[PDB]
Amino acid sequence: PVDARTLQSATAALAADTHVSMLTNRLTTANAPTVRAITVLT
Amino acid sequence: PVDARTLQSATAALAADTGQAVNRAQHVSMLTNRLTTANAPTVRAITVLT
Amino acid sequence: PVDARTLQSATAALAADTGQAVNRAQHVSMLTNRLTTANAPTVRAITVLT
Amino acid sequence: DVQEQFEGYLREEVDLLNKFEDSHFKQLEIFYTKSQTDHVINKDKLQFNALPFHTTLYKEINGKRVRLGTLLNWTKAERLDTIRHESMIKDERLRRLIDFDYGWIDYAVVLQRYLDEGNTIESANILQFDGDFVNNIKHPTQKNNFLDIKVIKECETYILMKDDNGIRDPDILRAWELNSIPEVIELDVDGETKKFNLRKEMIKRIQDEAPVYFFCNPYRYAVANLDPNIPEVRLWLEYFIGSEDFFGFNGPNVIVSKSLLAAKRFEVVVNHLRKVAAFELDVESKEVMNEWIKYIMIDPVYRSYKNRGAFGNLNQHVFARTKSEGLSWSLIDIGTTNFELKPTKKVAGSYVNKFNLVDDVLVEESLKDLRNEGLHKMADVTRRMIDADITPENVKKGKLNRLALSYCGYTGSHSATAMVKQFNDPMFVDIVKDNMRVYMQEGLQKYPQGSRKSNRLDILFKGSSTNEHAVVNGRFRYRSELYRERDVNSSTVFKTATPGQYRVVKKISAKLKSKNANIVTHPMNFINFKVDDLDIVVNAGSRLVRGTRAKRIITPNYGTIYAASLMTVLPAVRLLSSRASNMGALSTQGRIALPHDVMAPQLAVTSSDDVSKICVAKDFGQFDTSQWGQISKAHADGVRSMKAHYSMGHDTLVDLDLNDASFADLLEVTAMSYERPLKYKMNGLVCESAGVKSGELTTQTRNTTTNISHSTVALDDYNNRAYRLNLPKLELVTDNKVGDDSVEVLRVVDGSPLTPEIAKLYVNCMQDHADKNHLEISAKRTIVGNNVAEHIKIWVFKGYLALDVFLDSVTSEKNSFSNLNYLEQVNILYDMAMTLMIRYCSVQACMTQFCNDMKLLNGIRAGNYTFIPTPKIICAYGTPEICLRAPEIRSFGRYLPIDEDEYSVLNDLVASLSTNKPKMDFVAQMFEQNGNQVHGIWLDHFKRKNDVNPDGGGIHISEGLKRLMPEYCERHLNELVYKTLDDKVIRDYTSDIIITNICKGKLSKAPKLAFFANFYLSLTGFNGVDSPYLTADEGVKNVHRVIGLSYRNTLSTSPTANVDRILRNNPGSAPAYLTGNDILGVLSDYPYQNWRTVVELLDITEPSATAIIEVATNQMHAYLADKDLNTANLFDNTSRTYDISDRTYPKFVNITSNLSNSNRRGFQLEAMKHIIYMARRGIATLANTHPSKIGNTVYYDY
Amino acid sequence: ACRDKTSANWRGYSVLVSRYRSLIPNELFESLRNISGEYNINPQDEHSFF
Amino acid sequence: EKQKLDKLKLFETSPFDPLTIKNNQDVVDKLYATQSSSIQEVVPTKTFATELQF
Amino acid sequence: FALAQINADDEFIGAIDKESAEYLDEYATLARDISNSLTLVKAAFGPLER
Repeated sequence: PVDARTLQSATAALAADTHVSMLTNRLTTANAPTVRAITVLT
Repeated sequence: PVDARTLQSATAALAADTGQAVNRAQHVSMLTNRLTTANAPTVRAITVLT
Repeated sequence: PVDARTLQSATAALAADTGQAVNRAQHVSMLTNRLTTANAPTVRAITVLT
Repeated sequence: DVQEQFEGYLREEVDLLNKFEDSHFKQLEIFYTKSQTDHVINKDKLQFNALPFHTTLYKEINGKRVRLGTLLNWTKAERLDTIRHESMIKDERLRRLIDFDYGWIDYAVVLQRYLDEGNTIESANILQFDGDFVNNIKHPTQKNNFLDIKVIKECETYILMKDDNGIRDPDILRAWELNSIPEVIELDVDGETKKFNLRKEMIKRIQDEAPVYFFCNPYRYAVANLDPNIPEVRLWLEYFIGSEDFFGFNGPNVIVSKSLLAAKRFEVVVNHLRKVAAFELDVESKEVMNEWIKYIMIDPVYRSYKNRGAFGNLNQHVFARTKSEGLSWSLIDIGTTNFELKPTKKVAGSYVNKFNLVDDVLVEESLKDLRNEGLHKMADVTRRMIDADITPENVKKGKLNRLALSYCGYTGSHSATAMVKQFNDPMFVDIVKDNMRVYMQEGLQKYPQGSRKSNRLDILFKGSSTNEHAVVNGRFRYRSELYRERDVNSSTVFKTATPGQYRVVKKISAKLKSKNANIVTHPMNFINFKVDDLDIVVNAGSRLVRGTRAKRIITPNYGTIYAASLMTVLPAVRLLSSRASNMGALSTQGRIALPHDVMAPQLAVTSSDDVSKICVAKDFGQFDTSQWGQISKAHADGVRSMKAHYSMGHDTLVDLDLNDASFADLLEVTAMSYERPLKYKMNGLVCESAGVKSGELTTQTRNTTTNISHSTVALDDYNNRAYRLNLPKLELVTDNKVGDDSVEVLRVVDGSPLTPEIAKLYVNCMQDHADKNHLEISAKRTIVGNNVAEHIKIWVFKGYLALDVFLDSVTSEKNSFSNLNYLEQVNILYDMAMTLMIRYCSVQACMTQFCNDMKLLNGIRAGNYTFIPTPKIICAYGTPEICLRAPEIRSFGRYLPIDEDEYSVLNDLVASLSTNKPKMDFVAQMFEQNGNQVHGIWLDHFKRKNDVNPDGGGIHISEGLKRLMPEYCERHLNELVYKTLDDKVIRDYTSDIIITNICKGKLSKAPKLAFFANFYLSLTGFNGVDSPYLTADEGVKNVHRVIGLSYRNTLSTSPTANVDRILRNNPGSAPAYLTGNDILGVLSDYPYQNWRTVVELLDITEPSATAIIEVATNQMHAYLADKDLNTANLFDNTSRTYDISDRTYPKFVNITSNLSNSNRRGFQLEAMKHIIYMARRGIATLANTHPSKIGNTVYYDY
Repeated sequence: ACRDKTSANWRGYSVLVSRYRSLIPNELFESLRNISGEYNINPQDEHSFF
Repeated sequence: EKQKLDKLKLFETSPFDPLTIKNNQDVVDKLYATQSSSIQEVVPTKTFATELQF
Repeated sequence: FALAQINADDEFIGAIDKESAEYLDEYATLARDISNSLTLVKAAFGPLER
């Protein structure tokens, strides 16, 4: 199952590395399984 | 939609490049005193139509 | 640790050389306006790292 | 011809002012007898005696006389027996009212006329004592493990806890007859304890639970407004004189006779009268308020506490299914800070597509409960309003239930009981830890001055609950020519050499408990920190709220912990509070005033053809228990995570010195304060908190972090469920998260319309992971819809706004109204009236209420004399200069065609009404009697550093500059301490000085006006957009239609706040004691040419100096305009809603002359005043600095 | 002023660099590179530090 | 009715307006008194300044 | 002087897309109205003399 903590930790790490609100807020993990389905098929 | 930027950032450069005095009267004051953004959307629509 | 010496003497020297005035808009005001020493220790560390 | 209309309107304003003053004098002619003499202030000579009981003080100027006011000499009280006396009172019922307290005498005789009209009232049944309460008293002790409750430790007071053999809601005080058991046995562990139930329940509960503090004298108000022929007044009288229910006021407290909560009935009935008069309710609303006043007269407070839940559940769904189209706004640019409300055409028929969850079963259950209570009509009207159309009458009928709840006033539960109730997932803790860490990192990056050891003292000074405070003891003496020979006693007032002059002394001994005075006097408590300070107790405060909401408990942190929080956590709070333009909505600052702007995304969503967008509102209650435990440790770990960036540190907590400790130690101590339970005490009860702890400057951050984590996990869970069973997914557009109240807009990804299945699934929250009770409570709390939403008492419906109603000025907490001077009281009344006008109140109703409030003000009382000044002081300079028909525009009274001599004398009168001499004398004598009070650390720290000659350039050093200059700082500092102390004697001395100066003929010379210009108007077109405030008055909506609405980005900032921001952002550049107000004043004294030299003598380093100079250069107009008026109590909400900024200046003001920026802006506001006055009537005008037709032949342009 | 300040205060910074350089080995001297870009200086800090 | 005519004619009898009068008065007020004696010996007096600017 | 950059929000893109559909419906409707009117003139009226 998708865990939202991994997304938050990745955003926090990259925010300190470099503002990043241009894309950080736009990141949503809603459609993860579908894209994973396409990746395996390709 | 457009971004919101205060005119003070651009007006500060204009004042510094010329000489602006709070007591003297110059031509730069005439240009700056009548700077209006109220009719920005109408002019923006005019620019596209042209 | 670092020493604590007021930069009023340096500012006065800079002000006198540029002839800075209260009632005008000069480029020296823009340099003078934003002399912030709050972030000094981090820049000090960066200098040593280089 | 617009100019002629404007002049005629001003002339009508003058006529209205004269009529209003005359009506005030005529009305005061009945409370005291007709004026007996006309005393000229200067021409006549009087020796302060032989003046009659009532006199009219006039002043003569330029062959004309003006009416200053009225003087009352209480020695010649015999005249008052002409109107009120015991001889006329004959009926046996009112004799007891006279004996209880003489203050009712006037009302008594008035009542007799009603009795001599032949109509007689009937006695009413008073509800008796219900015995089950005796089972609800619990006296905890160590033997029973304090009733097995963790928070309670060391309790020596009773607790009202729910029991099987006890009445429901035991804490709430009930109206009871006083002939109930004096002494009742208590079954403690020993079983021999005896409690005086009558004594406690009559003394403690009548003051802690139900305070009544009328703004004016309650007897005067009852005489003036409580007309016996009104049905409600008759009904209250049946409860008041019938059955002999008596009450009175002694000092600040209330004394009862036979029934508990007697004064609450008075409060309730006066609230009914005023609210009905103000709201202009329709006949159906009058009927339902008749029903409610009948239903709740039995128990003024408890019935409201019964129907809180039903009323809330019914009001949540008001206008849920509305067929009306309503307003329309564009959704363009909804995810940025620059969002604004703009009109946009919508196609009719979108009502069927909109949907709002109703939870009908709960609605019918609440309806049934309402019927059971007997509130049938209110239940019916609420049910109708659920599905009705949109109309001002309809929305008033909808909010009528909250109007009904607002009747009780200030009511709270038992203090100890309230304390005990309030005090008592790895993914979730990870998310909250991450959010706290990111907030801390951003805060430390933005404001890093806390870490440096040098800035710590300055930050501590600029930024309580400390155990030890200093005390000042002394005797304040002053000479009064105002008392009488009889009053002379050896204790207080002494007969002096002068035959008519006496010397009055007042013995004071008080502790400087304020934070600033304690900081200067005793800084070692704040600086030095021991580990044991995490275990000591600090006194708590209690704040009752208007309505029947739960009582608030304030738990300040200890001084050392406070200093640590200032050093470490304060940057995060400051960064959270700061939101600026050109930022995304889903940003750290964007996620977390003016109702329309703050609720703008919701206002646009609720009026839109697009149905994918949904509004979800969440309210979290009793989350302190959830705050206990894991997430508190998560916050502590998030704070600890920042210690890796600071080198010096210790493994464990140690005693530290604030200005020598490394930042790691301060972070660790803040973490310990966050996670460890803290002990608090009040009323002999001590409790421990491991949750939010209600610590100031920290509640908002923790609460919003927890709410953000909740929203994130809920959205992720809903997305997972929507994947499992095929349903369109959701995506968060914007959000607002204040305290525990959150509202977000979610957009369906595929654009499919919102479906009840979607709402149900989102509401279900953690399904199959938690118990069904969580699902039920989540269903009851939140709402999801497209038509109606709510947030911080703001109700949005189909592009329309609705504010709250629990706001008035008659009854106030802590009776502070009665302590302020005359002008402050006038300002408070004016401000409350203004904030009322923006919501549910028109100019007619609000102005009538304001005039009646003015007519009953106490007046300046000194010795045995009383001054009631003229009511025409409103238009005078110093008071908010207002025209009656346009009250929003402040400082507009100058332009009115008042006579020049009359206006001058009024200005001198109002200037003399306030003086600063008494405070200076008090401070000087305190200094001469008690000596220095500042610590040596603040003495040595505040020393001249810029290395500049104190003499300056030989320029004239004024008094203020000498006050604020470093070499004379010490004395100045002492003044601050003595300005902290507040006591009766300063205001009695001020009243005495006012009386003597007025009667002797000495009028203070009014200061000149900073800006004044006559602007001449011409016609022009409209610019604004229609007002979302549907309930507001017609004038405000017209102004919104003509000019527009304001926004927080475009809102102007006060110069003092800007200077404060500049000083705070650069610590160490300027001395910590310097405030923006003092620097602004001393700059305003000197010419600008020397301003730089001035900032050199105040020891201001360059980064602050240049910015302060720029702010003074560009923003002196704001300071000069409000220089003579104390605007501390003025929050002009209606004036702030208008869009007066640079966006509207070019379209309405035409100034061609070459002027400096400050003068230009001042004159632009001057023109805007005329523009707003004209636009209140729906006419858009353009102001110019020159008439169009000076001569009959000549005509001017540009 | 910037040249005057650097020509006076360089000796102290020279010693400070020497102390901290003694901690790192030669392999870390030859290998460590700035990649995250977290150590960036705003233009205000450059002219205020010197 | 004469007062309004007089106030209107005040606008045309002089080239100044109350805005400009206030602006000019904001420059010379308190200027002479604030400076030191030596500087006062080499600057115009307030009455002199008002005479020059008006 | 106060030119502001253009932000293409997702709502603005949707706004143009709705307008694109409306313009097509308007262009199709007007063409049919023009075509009907042209046919009516040929049969209803003839040439005008003096």
